[PDB]
Amino acid sequence: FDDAVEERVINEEYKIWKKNTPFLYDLVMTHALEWPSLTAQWLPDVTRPEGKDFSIHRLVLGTHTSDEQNHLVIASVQLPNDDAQFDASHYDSEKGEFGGFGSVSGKIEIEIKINHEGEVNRARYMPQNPCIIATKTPSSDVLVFDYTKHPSKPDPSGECNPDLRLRGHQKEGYGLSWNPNLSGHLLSASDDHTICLWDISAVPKGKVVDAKTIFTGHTAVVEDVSWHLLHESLFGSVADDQKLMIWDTRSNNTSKPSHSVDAHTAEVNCLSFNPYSEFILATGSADKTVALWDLRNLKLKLHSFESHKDEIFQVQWSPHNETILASSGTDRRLNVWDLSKIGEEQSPDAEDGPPELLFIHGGHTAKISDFSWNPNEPWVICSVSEDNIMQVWQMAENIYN
Repeated sequence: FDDAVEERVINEEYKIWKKNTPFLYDLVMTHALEWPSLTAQWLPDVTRPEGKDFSIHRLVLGTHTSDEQNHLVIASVQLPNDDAQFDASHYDSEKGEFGGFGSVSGKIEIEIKINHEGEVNRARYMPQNPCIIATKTPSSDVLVFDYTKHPSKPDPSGECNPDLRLRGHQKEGYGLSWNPNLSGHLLSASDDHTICLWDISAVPKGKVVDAKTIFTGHTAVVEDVSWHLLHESLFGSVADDQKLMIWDTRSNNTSKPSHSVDAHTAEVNCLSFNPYSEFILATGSADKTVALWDLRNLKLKLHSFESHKDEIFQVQWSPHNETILASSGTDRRLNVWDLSKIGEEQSPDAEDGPPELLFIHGGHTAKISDFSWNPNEPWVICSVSEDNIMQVWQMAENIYN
């Protein structure tokens, strides 16, 4: 009855959102996936076909089906060039400006499906070799696939043939981070209260690899883990114990972190290190806030970003803009924040949120599971929801510029 009453309100608000998209966006593409993806990550490569008004980008996706046909998925996405005529095809519209037919929108196509054992909790590519993808599986195993050592047609036998099997966990999780400074150093967060580290740099890629180190500082489900982008020894973890922990791999004590902070009034689901500001990171929580942190003084939260109406599961810094970050979760909203606007006055403009809230994306009518900033096209985001919708979108230049 409350899922029934919510559903009708959602539809009210979605109709109004579709109304306003030309005003709020420079790009909106919607694609219904065969199955919901729990995960999204842009691959770093773009190809710009010599003669065309679009470039080809790729996404790491996964499936979430309770049948036995789960796939790790690579999809292609055509996006307009910086040099290209702005028209109605940017809003999934083939209407000509002067009647008749205008232009086709960019295409979204499945390039590769690889048999996967259970749903794909999360999938991340290795920075030093984006052909290598790690996955979180319900089994508690982390799987590694080189997607170039597999057919693009999935094996009809239904067998999963991962290039490596990473042991060390007793339960599933979501958190997964590759060390961008030490090739093949992988962290994983688990419902078993532990963080596993593997070094696959030496191993020949179908054997089983045991965890090099297991970190036991948390007393509850570890939700997320992330390496520092500059300091090869430093990583953060967040957990259902409401703690942000900062770890140093040089320490011999794997039971106690370098720093432990009481970060939130509920579970901490996600963290992200600022790729331009080496002291700065953000955490997202079931307390419906994003917290801003300074590694130099973790006693004191710098800021609390408030506007979400439900649990936050993902937070990600803009790869292009040091003041820009985004968050998503169970309220079916993706908020874009500008920390440069903190403390500004506004024209009660002030009625509909704090000044550091740059943009609310209301495109999704189901819970958002994951999202990825396009690293090659500023302000493009891919977001995926539990209903199977994938959206590739870009707020209007006038909103940021």
